[PDB]
Amino acid sequence: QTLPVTVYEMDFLADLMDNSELIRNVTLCGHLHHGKTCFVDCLIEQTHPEIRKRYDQDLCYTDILFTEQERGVGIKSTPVTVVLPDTKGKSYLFNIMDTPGHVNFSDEVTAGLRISDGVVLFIDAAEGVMLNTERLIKHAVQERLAVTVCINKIDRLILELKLPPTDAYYKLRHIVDEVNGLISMYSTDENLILSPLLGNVCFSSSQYSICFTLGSFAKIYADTFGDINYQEFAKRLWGDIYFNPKTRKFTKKAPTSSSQRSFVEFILEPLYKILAQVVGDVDTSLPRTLDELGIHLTKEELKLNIRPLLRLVCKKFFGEFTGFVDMCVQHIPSPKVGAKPKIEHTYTGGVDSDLGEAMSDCDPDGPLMCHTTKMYSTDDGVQFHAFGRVLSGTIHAGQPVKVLGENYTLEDEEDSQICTVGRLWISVARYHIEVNRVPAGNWVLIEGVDQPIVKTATITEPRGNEEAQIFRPLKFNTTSVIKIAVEPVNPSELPKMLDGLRKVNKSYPSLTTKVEESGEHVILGTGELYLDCVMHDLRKMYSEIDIKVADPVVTFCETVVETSSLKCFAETPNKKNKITMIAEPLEKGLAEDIENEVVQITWNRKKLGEFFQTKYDWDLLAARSIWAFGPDATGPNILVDDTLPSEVDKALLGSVKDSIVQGFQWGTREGPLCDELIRNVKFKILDAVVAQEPLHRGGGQIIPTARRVVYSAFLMATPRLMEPYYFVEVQAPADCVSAVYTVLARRRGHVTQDAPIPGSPLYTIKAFIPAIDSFGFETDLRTHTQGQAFSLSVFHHWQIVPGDPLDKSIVIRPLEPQPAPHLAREFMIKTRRRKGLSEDVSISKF
Amino acid sequence: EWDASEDTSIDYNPLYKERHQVQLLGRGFIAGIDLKQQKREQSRFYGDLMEKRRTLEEKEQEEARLRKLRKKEAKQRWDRHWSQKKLDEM
Amino acid sequence: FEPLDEDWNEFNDINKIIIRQPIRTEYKIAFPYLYNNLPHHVHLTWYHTPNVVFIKTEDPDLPAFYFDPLINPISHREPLPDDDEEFELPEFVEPFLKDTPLYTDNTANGIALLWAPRPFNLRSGRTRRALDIPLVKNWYREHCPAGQPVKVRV
Ligand SMILES: Nc1nc2c(ncn2[C@@H]2O[C@H](COP(=O)(O)OP(=O)(O)OP(=O)(O)O)[C@@H](O)[C@H]2O)c(=O)[nH]1
Ligand SMILES: [Mg+2]
Repeated sequence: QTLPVTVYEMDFLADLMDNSELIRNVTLCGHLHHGKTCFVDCLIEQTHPEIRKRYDQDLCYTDILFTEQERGVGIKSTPVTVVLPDTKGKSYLFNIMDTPGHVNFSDEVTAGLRISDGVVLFIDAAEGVMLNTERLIKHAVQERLAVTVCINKIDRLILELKLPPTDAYYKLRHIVDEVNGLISMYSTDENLILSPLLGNVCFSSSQYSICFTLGSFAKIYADTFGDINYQEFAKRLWGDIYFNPKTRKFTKKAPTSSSQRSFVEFILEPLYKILAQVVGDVDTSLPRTLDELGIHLTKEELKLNIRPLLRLVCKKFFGEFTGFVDMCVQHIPSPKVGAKPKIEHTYTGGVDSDLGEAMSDCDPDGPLMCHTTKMYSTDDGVQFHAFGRVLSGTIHAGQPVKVLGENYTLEDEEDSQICTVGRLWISVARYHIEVNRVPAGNWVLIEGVDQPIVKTATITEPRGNEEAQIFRPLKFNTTSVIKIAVEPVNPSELPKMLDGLRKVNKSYPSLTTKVEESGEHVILGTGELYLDCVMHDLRKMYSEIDIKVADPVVTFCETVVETSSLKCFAETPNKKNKITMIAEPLEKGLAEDIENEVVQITWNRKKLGEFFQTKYDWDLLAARSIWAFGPDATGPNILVDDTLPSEVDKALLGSVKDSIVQGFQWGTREGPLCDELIRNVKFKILDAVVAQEPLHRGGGQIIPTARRVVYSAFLMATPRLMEPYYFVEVQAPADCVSAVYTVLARRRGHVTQDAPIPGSPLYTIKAFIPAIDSFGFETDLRTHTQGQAFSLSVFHHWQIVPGDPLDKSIVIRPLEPQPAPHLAREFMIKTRRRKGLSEDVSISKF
Repeated sequence: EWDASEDTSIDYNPLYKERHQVQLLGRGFIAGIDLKQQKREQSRFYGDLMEKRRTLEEKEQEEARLRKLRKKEAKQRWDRHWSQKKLDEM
Repeated sequence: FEPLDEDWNEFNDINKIIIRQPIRTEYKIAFPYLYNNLPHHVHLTWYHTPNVVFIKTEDPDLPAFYFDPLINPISHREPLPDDDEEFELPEFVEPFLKDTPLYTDNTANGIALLWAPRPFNLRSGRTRRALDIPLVKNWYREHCPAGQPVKVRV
């Protein structure tokens, strides 16, 4: 096959994959537009001689979509496989995943962190820590990966702010201290202290090809002057340490009052002087500076403009990017060493099983275990390619494989299929290298298994490997709340759209497509630009037809506030057995403790009940007697047995509990108000008259009966609705902040925090907004503030809608924004009208 | 002439009639419109931020720079109208 | 511009639509595929550029690199080894470019020309014939100033 010219032979990359110690699986991430794809462009320019940046435009070598070019933002996470040298000269194999930094594509990072071991967080030196950086530190700690931080855009400390040197050092120290604080907030490990002395923090500027740690610039000193232990010299270039020119030593006390720090004196001021002599003094004193530093240029190279000449001078000076390689090797484990917490975290069935011990060593032969998370489309869009990593064994082209889905269990054996591998590639950004075998520890692109794959898949052997279980599904960082409804324009072309509706369900990890009972096709999303990309990809790549889209709405939920006035009893239609229930709301903060896995089922009753009676001061009787949580084992509800073994024989009650939990878990989804999920409610079992004969204890009698019991207990205890609230961070100049306060005044919001950015003339506004009011919010700010203020919004929480959703005395005029007491009634009636229920529900319905 | 019915931006929005134009750190200027008139029509907010955050010697530095600018303006004007000038200097 | 009648369905039911805030045309233009029926020949606009934080210099007697107090003040407060393990550099070891000063007279002007419009950010190019240089294009390209009459806006 044909390939571009590369500084290393491809047979070297083919032979280097067989050693699992010389590989690093690294995910680059960060906030929106802090220099990820440009750093990847610099790495591609380092590895390829024939690929160079244009003089006026950014390259974006790993931005291959047309939407990514027209919008100017990253959309899909893209892999690349390169070979890079370190400082000492040893070649290493890197699998680098570029994830998009926008918040609504945070699901593209979670699919990237499932198949990697280390995180490289890019932070803008001018803006500092922002919203998505704070979210990705949490999402990288909770997924148990090692974290390194690279500070990009330091030239903005030079050419834009024009900042004094020790103040820029103070800015960098404040950024690193904020990183250490956000690490120490979430991590339980006290050995995660980030400092540039440990080789853990690297400094960079992506636009002019600058990348250095302390060790690489000490290596530059050792290559310039000679006879210097650079690894010892790099241990004293950060912190309050001073060079004393009398004794030629590094002392912590001040030699003079005007003595600069060592990082300012040796590292930062030569960078200032290089940029100053290139930018300001190109005509008079630039040849003396370039003759002192040892860099020679052509006369045709000296006639360029200021920016390509500065990029060329910094590229000839700093050279290859060895400090990034040193950091990603020192602080990110190999896939042989770091396999054990990956198997402990992601493999269902535990690491203590037989297959977990086999996958814990990264054995390149034996049981073939692969885990595919990403699905890529072709140029034609008629078929997909799977993309994952090889946990164990060696995958081969033409080998029959067994695809296992997310619904597979050893008991069922339903979600499984036998397929044939067509081709195998290793992925570079704009081309793919075809191979015939991939060993363990690498990333792999598989052709011919795309048909049973929906979100993720597990590849095993057909014969043998009988105790293979699937890996965990992707636990996303947010919950999609935006509902949109779609229809085709021509109703005869409905099976065409239903093709594309199951194709964009494969390439998008957090997308949720469903069909309502009224026949409406509902797509769930997290924001406006996300569903914009959904519609673009859907139409232009999978439909080629016109599709009508409705007005977007948010997803509502159901709750209670008060305790029900009367005991709710109901019998089965066999008229032998009766269930009675009182419904109450939960305490403040327990819902989130269930959602964040602080409280869990399957514990052996001790520690579980002990948590309830220790923290929330629950009665010991209740604390021992919890049967179930929410619609999921992790959902924010509780079911409490409040029978007594003296009042009803609990030995007979313990046989019907298995049907009552099915009743509860099928009755807590699609509640009686507008067929939605309940939040924040506990259900408490009073009188139960249990049938004696086994044929009267059937589930078909009692599960809709317990469903009706839950519904009656919910309707009696003053039911209310809940809406999602977004967290909003606004980056604005010093006068537009009052305009932001003016704009947020009409969308039922409130501003919580207004904080000045240290080291920058911008402010940050942190506020909450209703998600139903957040349609067109960004356009309102960027139009009213002349495009200066910018804002991003993520899902934060749920709160109760004001108003009564059961007040039939309230009349609703159509086509009018209603005030605050009319809100819950309007929302409830319009959602019932949309989903296709009756125009009202009564108190005595169930 | 162009008719008034061809006009756009006739929108009854509180956000769009008062579009809240920028002044750009009290340093940027709209081109062509008179610079003294632009310094008169400013919000007069960033001047307070200056006189709060400048150094105590920098108020004297700002006053000395304004005195040098007024000296340059007095050297420039020394282009009056003939109703306030004499005969030997005309 | 000149242009380049729908029945009541189950889909456009206004009893299903929550009218909370009025949807405008710039919402359709910024996001062309979310709120539009039949979006035929739209073009995808640019999303966002990072905020250029370049601050202009008003006094030539100030140094070129100076803490201009529009910038907010930084609030003030590691494995440091001991002084006893004495590391000593050779005598000819110096920091880079210590003979050159930090800033010259052409430094601030060189930084200010980096953010100049076209062609003032250049230093080399070709000539253009004099009738191909519009001098008014930015003025009606930017926006309308406030307080202008009707016919000037038209
Ligand atoms: N001043 C300066 N600008 C930079 C630097 N690196 C990148 N930029 C610019 O910032 C803008 C965004 O860079 P990208 O690399 O596209 O940002 P990004 O991180 O890929 O954004 P995502 O798509 O979220 O990944 C471009 O105009 C870059 O040229 C840098 O070192 N200095
Ligand atoms: Mg990017």
